[PDB]
Amino acid sequence: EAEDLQVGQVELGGGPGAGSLQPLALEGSLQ
Repeated sequence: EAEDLQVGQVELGGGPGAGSLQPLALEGSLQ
């Protein structure tokens, strides 16, 4: 699968349909 390819907490590389909200992403480059 490709969902193990990003899982939205390692690379994701998105925004809305990524790993949830930026602040709510516990990531985003540290906002």
